[PDB]
Amino acid sequence: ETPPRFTRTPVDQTGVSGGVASFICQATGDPRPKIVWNKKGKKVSNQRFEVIEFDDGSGSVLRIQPLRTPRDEAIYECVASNNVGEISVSTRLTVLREDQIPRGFPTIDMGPQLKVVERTRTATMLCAASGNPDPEITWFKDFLPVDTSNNNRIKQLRSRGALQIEQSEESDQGKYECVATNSAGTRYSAPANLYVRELREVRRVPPRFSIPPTNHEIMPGGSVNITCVAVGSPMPYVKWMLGAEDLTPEDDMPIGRNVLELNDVRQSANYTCVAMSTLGVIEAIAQITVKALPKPPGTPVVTESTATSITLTWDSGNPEPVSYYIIQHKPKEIDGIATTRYSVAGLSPYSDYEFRVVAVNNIGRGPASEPVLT
Amino acid sequence: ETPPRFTRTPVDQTGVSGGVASFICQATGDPRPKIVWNKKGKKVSNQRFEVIEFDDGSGSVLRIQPLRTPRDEAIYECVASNNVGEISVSTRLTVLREDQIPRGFPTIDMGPQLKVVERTRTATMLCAASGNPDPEITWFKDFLPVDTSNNNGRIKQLRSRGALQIEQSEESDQGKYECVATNSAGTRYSAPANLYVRELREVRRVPPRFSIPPTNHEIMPGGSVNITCVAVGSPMPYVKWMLGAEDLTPEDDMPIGRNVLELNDVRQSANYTCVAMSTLGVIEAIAQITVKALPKPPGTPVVTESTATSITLTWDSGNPEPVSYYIIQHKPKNSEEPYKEIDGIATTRYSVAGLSPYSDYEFRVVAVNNIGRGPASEPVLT
Amino acid sequence: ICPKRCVCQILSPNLATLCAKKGLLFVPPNIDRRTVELRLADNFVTNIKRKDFANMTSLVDLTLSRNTISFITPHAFADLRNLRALHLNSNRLTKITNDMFSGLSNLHHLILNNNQLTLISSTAFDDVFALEELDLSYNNLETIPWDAVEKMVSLHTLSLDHNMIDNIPKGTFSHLHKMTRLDVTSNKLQKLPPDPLFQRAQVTFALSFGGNPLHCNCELLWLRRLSREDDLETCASPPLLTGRYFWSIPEEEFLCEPPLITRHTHEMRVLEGQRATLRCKARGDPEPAIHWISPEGKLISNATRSLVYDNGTLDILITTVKDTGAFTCIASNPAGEATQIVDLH
Amino acid sequence: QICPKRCVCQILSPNLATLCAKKGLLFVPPNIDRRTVELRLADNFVTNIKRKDFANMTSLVDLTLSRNTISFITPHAFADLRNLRALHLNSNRLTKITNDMFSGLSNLHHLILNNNQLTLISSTAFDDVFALEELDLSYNNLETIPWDAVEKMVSLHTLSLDHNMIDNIPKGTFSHLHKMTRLDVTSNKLQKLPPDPLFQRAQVTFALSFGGNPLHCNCELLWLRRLSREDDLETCASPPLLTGRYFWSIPEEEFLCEPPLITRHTHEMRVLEGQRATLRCKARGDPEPAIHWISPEGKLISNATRSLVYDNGTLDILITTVKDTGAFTCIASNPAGEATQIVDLH
Ligand SMILES: *[C@@H]1O[C@H](CO)[C@@H](O[C@@H]2O[C@H](CO)[C@@H](O[C@@H]3O[C@H](CO)[C@@H](O)[C@H](O)[C@H]3NC(C)=O)[C@H](O)[C@H]2NC(C)=O)[C@H](O)[C@H]1NC(C)=O
Ligand SMILES: *[C@@H]1O[C@H](CO)[C@@H](O[C@@H]2O[C@H](CO)[C@@H](O)[C@H](O)[C@H]2NC(C)=O)[C@H](O)[C@H]1NC(C)=O
Ligand SMILES: *[C@@H]1O[C@H](CO)[C@@H](O[C@@H]2O[C@H](CO)[C@@H](O)[C@H](O)[C@H]2NC(C)=O)[C@H](O)[C@H]1NC(C)=O
Ligand SMILES: *[C@@H]1O[C@H](CO)[C@@H](O[C@@H]2O[C@H](CO)[C@@H](O)[C@H](O)[C@H]2NC(C)=O)[C@H](O)[C@H]1NC(C)=O
Ligand SMILES: *[C@@H]1O[C@H](CO)[C@@H](O[C@@H]2O[C@H](CO)[C@@H](O)[C@H](O)[C@H]2NC(C)=O)[C@H](O)[C@H]1NC(C)=O
Ligand SMILES: *[C@@H]1O[C@H](CO)[C@@H](O[C@@H]2O[C@H](CO)[C@@H](O)[C@H](O)[C@H]2NC(C)=O)[C@H](O)[C@H]1NC(C)=O
Ligand SMILES: *[C@@H]1O[C@H](CO)[C@@H](O)[C@H](O)[C@H]1NC(C)=O
Ligand SMILES: *[C@@H]1O[C@H](CO)[C@@H](O)[C@H](O)[C@H]1NC(C)=O
Ligand SMILES: *[C@@H]1O[C@H](CO)[C@@H](O)[C@H](O)[C@H]1NC(C)=O
Ligand SMILES: *[C@@H]1O[C@H](CO)[C@@H](O)[C@H](O)[C@H]1NC(C)=O
Repeated sequence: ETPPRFTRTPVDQTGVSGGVASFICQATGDPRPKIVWNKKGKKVSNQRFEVIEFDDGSGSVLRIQPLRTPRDEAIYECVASNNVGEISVSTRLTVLREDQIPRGFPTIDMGPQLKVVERTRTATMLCAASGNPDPEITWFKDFLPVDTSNNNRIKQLRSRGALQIEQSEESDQGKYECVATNSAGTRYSAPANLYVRELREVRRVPPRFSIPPTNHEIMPGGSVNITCVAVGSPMPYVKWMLGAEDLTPEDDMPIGRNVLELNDVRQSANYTCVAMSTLGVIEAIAQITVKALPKPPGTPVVTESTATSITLTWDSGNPEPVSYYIIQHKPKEIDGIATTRYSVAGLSPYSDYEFRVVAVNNIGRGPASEPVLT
Repeated sequence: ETPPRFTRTPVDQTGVSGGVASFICQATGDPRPKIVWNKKGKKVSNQRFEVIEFDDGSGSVLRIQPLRTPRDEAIYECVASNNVGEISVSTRLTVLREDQIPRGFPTIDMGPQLKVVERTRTATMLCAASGNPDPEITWFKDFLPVDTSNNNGRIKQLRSRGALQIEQSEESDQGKYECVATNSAGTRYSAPANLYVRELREVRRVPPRFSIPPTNHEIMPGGSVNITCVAVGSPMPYVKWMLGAEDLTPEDDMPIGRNVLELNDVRQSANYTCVAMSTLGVIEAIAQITVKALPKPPGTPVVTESTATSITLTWDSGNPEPVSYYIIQHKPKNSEEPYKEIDGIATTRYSVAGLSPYSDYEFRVVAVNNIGRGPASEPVLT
Repeated sequence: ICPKRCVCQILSPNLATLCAKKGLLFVPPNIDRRTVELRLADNFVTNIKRKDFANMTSLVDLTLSRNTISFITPHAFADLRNLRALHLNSNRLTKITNDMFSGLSNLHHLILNNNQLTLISSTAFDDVFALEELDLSYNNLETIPWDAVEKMVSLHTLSLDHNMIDNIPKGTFSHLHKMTRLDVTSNKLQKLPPDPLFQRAQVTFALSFGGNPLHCNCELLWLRRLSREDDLETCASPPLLTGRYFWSIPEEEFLCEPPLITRHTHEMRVLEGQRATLRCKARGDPEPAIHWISPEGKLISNATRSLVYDNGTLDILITTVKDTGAFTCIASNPAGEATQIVDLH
Repeated sequence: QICPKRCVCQILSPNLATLCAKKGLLFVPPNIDRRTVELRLADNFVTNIKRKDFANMTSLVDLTLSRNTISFITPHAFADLRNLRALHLNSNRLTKITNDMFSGLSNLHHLILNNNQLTLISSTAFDDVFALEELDLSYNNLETIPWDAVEKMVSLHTLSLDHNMIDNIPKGTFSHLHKMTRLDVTSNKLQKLPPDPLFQRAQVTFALSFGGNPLHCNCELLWLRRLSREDDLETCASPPLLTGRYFWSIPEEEFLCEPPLITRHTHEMRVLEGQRATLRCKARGDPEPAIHWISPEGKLISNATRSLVYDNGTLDILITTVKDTGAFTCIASNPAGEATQIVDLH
């Protein structure tokens, strides 16, 4: 047999009233040291004081909740005793009131929120703190300290002292508390239950345009509904952009189907349809071009002229291709001229005529050009 | 025996739909004529039609309520028949719809409201009408016409408002009184009004009388005062307040028996009138509210005692209100310089010492009260 | 045919859909339109839409009792041509607009008890004029469209067990001979109009008017002479009778007061066409009725050329050159007719 | 010794009780013995109370104003009721609960306000009845209550909210309230429910009812699903895929939550030299993510000077300083996800 030896002794912690304070104590020996907590040589009795036995059975944790002052301001001792021997160590407890909080006391900037992760997945309990000096972060699962000494599953992150739990399991379910501590004192955070569920097995498929944005051609100041549909699991958030600017406030974003309702289109421009999920970002372009009225063609010039016929030639006078032209003539309009040249026949000998040319496209009929005498 | 003779035949009246129409018919004879109403030679059957037997039993009244059109537009006949004979007369009823009302149709400007009068007292059912021509007023108690033929003494119709003055009310007067207007255009009924007769209430009728009259007061400028006025008697009078021309209290909020006027910021002295009024006359009362002002100049100071270096002054208060202290102004005879004042004189006499040999002085006396300091009185030489 | 969690049974000759106590949050999407009875009682529906009861023509009885309904889409109760009974008791309804019950001719039973009704728009009942029962108890109502109620001849039961009703017209309950029960307990009624139906409540008709701030004057003497059973009624005014039971007070103590004119205009000089305002007011129990007279007639009410009644003030707008004569102010009352005169020039 | 007319007040050792139930009263009896201990004004028709009514009633331990037409209560009218233990204000027309009402009721153990029209309850109105045992606020129009005052009620065991329109409920509650034995929150507008060891004790001591609520059946309610309670006809409202089906008819594997995704963030921004710099960062998911920001090293303040925070997902530093350039990163907290993106400023 061997008399008990303290491998780690409890330290003097300064907690705040209305909060929680926990003390750790564990030792080794043969047989295993049965640890009992005492106050002024008296075992704890009050309901607010609770002792939690370790999984090893080689130690115990005394949790005090809630903290009060100066009702709980006293000195406590940890007694590890077995058949061969008995040892004990004392520690001081300081409980500061809410109006006694010093300037620079640990403050929970961000406490752990409720989280749920499936089996064999990464869990990340978050926490943050501030004060003078910078407090370090310790975690408490099920009123017990988490063993994050060295890189063994459960690791504390180097500086944001989160609790990255890789390869989650059944035993990981419990109440996770966050604790900040410096030279000023110790502050606990709000509890957060962690639950682990079975594997869901969902097919993860990147975003894909089911119905791509079709091109369109609209008259000046013409409203138009362009539609864009994307599918996949998970469903992507479809939006619209003018390259630099966006239309939707991103607060109300539809799933799978987005219909952009445009209005008063004055100038041709490209609209971008973007769908985005957790599996990447895809893009698509919708063509909105404005078709306008034809400009007046070039002034018709009499290239050939006979007794009963006069030939007209002219320039298109348009950047866009022209379907056909309409020749006006009088001392009556000639429709259906697919070329830029036409011979007006059936005229009187020795007679002066006036000729105009009009361009017509898919939109409609443009203005008449400047006339020509002959 | 004697064959029946019509004492009163029904007339053609033009009523409106949704209203009420009543027909009268009574005759005499031996034996008493039993009157039956008929339509197209058929006795009335519908629930809306009801026949009311007269107190005499010599007649009957056919009341139709409510009126509809053209369901009731038809000709009706009144048959008075007994053992000796049988007689009958016909009359037409016209029921105009709401969209057929002509311009100048009888209109109830004011219908009879519910009234309650004690026994052996005057009852007055009121009614008014208008139209072209001017319609006359007929009353209907308990679905029966009211006998207002001549000035008997019991029930009289008023004429210069065709009211129903019922003097010396009794048990039989209890019932439903309806008002009816009728001209050449048609006939319109008014809203019913139940009349109830109770026992005589032996109450002592005593004119208004001030229990606690408004007491006089004297308040400092810009102050406040609670003036109270209480009147008693049966019936209790409504007490208000007036400043002669203007009234203070709203005519919606007038207290009974006791009125307390709460004044504030009293700027000028004035009389306020307290008026209490019941059904037995109007009484009045005056509350004296006077503002205390600066003191009047005291009596001219008279040299009672005089030495080489001291002069004693005596004077009258010259004030109805008590004076706190006095201030003696003093200067040489021909001194054209501002006066010198001696403050803190609690009495009406003070000896000014420290004077020059062979020198005439001038002395003035000023009164000071709680308000402030008044003017200076006429001086005295020596 | 019938939605999930709902037990809709088919019995000759009418189809009934039962969905009581099912924890429903909104109306079931696929209810058979040719249903006849529909129980959605004891659920938790927040609001109704038009698509809910759109084509339910064969519906004769709808039950929406004990829910959390706070708003109903206008014209949602439309097309319910054969609906006879409607149960909307125990909910959170606030207003009654005309668009609600429009087109419900065959409705015989209308139940709105245990709600938070504040206002009921006029003509909202001008389609349910042929109902037999109207329950408006346990609400915050003060006035209802009485005009629509008078056109309900087939009415026999009107429930107003708990409201804040100011007063009630006198011309009502005239053609409503079928009335067999009327409860007006726990309201703010000052007086009650005399009606032959109330005379039939002596020992067929059963009325309850307890828990009301009664103004025990001679205007309620008719009800006192009526020897009904004591239903714990209590008077509120006059102060001399305040507190004592309505039935513990002798008939001789129910007194009224003759009017008295407090103040009137002495003389008036209203040249230049200016507005001529005359003032005359009287007090009494109950409040007198002020009327004005011409030399021999009375003028028009609330119309051109005349201002009348309340305020007790004649305003002739822009007066004419010649309106001088003899004008007299009066005050109507169940026991008195006091009056005084005033001249104008 | 003195009891008002129409009232039957009996004298028993050592406390005087005045009974005035069903008397058709229109207002409070004017001359009630102030040394009374029990007072029943139930089933009457009182509209409003005045200070003079319950002024000197110190010995009063039980007051009953059940089933009336009460619409207004005088401020400081329930004062001087130092020994009042039970208060019944059920079935009335109360609209608001001001602090002046229940001020000075330390010994009050039973407070009943069911079947009313309560719209608003002012804060600190319950900061005197902190030692009560029962609070009935069922059948009302309430949406929020002063929870902070409720947490200070350790001796609470019964809280009734059978029919309301309550929006949500804090997570820190029911911590010190170990005495809780019954809690009913039926027929409300609750989206979710916080996990508490008292709810774990409701399996087959504690009895809770949460039916008739627009439940948001996600992974945030999985703990209640694992809880094998009896079916009380509970029904889900969202997600739309689960809308309509019973809470207990849905397998545990179908209560899913969604990891956040940042939709849009500012690519670059040039607001040096102290001009106003507005930053944009937003993410969506089920449930709604929690957006936090970091400086090059550390996180900033909430709702205070030098920082704008939380909702909108927008950093506004008011009038920025000359040198605030560095590496800034946006995050999104979630029960199942921790998405993040980065943004630089110069
Ligand atoms: C909006 O969408 C349009 C696609 O439908 C794009 O239209 C393109 O504009 C380009 C000029 O900016 C043209 O590129 C030219 O193409 C010719 C051969 O066709 C080359 O020789 C030129 O080098 C090349 N010039 C440039 C500057 O790239 C395209 O011809 C034209 N394509 C079509 C189908 O019309 C627009 O680019 C696009 N606008 C924006 C801002 O994205
Ligand atoms: C986009 O599509 C909608 C219908 O899908 C169009 O609907 C118009 O607006 C309302 C519908 O809320 C209807 O009452 C109108 O009759 C519709 N007008 C037309 C011309 O259809 C809408 O026009 C389209 N929007 C744009 C900008 O084109
Ligand atoms: C208030 O009432 C008194 C009493 O009449 C008034 O005193 C009279 O005033 C007139 C002149 O104003 C004198 O001629 C009388 O001799 C006074 N009579 C008495 C008995 O004193 C007083 O003037 C009134 N004050 C006001 C402001 O009206
Ligand atoms: C109620 O029934 C009518 C027809 O029985 C429905 O009206 C039809 O609705 C569909 C589209 O939903 C149209 O294709 C038909 O042309 C409509 N027919 C007529 C005559 O209008 C009506 O939709 C139903 N009510 C509701 C709310 O769906
Ligand atoms: C502090 O942050 C909170 C949001 O968490 C804001 O509190 C809101 O304040 C209004 C009253 O002004 C309440 O009606 C809201 O219910 C509160 N919202 C929440 C979620 O509690 C508050 O606006 C912020 N204050 C400042 C200066 O930013
Ligand atoms: C949330 O969003 C809007 C802008 O999208 C904010 O509106 C700004 O409010 C501040 C004042 O607090 C103004 O200086 C800005 O000019 C407003 N911005 C715009 C574009 O108008 C709104 O205040 C934000 N609310 C919160 C709580 O952040
Ligand atoms: C006089 O009126 C004032 C009004 O504030 C009141 O405070 C005071 O009690 C009254 N005094 C008497 C004797 O009525
Ligand atoms: C008459 O007019 C006033 C407003 O001008 C109105 O408030 C009142 O209700 C009307 N009274 C009658 C009897 O028409
Ligand atoms: C009614 O009386 C009030 C007095 O407060 C007055 O202001 C109002 O002008 C009067 N109404 C009319 C139409 O004269
Ligand atoms: C209450 O008690 C006090 C004794 O301090 C007394 O002065 C006061 O008149 C009492 N009020 C009532 C309404 O009894």
